[PDB]
Amino acid sequence: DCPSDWSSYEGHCYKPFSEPKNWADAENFCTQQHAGGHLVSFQSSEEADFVVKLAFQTFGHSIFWMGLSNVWNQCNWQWSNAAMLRYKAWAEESYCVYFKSTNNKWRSRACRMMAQFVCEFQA
Amino acid sequence: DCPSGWSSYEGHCYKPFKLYKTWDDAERFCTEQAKGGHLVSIESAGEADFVAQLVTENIQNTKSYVWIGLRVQGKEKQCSSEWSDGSSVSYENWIEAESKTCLGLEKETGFRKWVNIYCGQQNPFVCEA
Ligand SMILES: [Ca+2]
Ligand SMILES: [Ca+2]
Repeated sequence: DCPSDWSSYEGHCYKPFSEPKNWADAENFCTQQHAGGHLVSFQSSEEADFVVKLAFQTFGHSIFWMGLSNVWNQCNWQWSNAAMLRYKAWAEESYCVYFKSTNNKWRSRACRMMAQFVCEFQA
Repeated sequence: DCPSGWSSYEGHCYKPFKLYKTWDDAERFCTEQAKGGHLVSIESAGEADFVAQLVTENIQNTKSYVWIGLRVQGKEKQCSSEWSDGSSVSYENWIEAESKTCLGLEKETGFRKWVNIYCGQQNPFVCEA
């Protein structure tokens, strides 16, 4: 059963917010929303759809964060001449996945930016 | 001193090409342009300023990126093992254009910065030998 402010799906509680916060902060914020809170993790298409229909009906149309960050940061990066990554000139330090109320698609925005978000916990 | 049309900087030759190819294709195209050729590798500050002067002085005629040799040599559309709650990320629905795994350069940033871009793009490039 979930707080009166949360929506229930398969033994989990999802609640979307509207205070644009960076990735780290929006993930900070979620742990303080309920014992075991964190940003939204989509373990499936069904769960992901439910969350999408949910963010829609509420705030109608905007971009929400998700439980993925430092996505490509630990990928194996090397130049095509076989050289290792040493010098750096990245325009953005890290990327964070985020979705938007229109569809269940994973997008990527620089982490240190701002967007809405959906928090979740279980039971 | 380099072949006709290549520019030199610290014992290497560079050639800006105004062909719109995918990363995979601009890379294959560079190997077959000189002995041991590849897409430019920016491994130093001076080297980067030089590639920027070059790209600016040569490519800048139709708004876009300029490929560079850096790429996640792998098949992971993302490489972050888990979600914030500590679960394994094993379900996906990425927009392909949205997994920005190849890098580029651009005028917006005076061709001095690496921008995460979609590998299926078709942009010019700089080869190096
Ligand atoms: Ca989940
Ligand atoms: Ca080089």
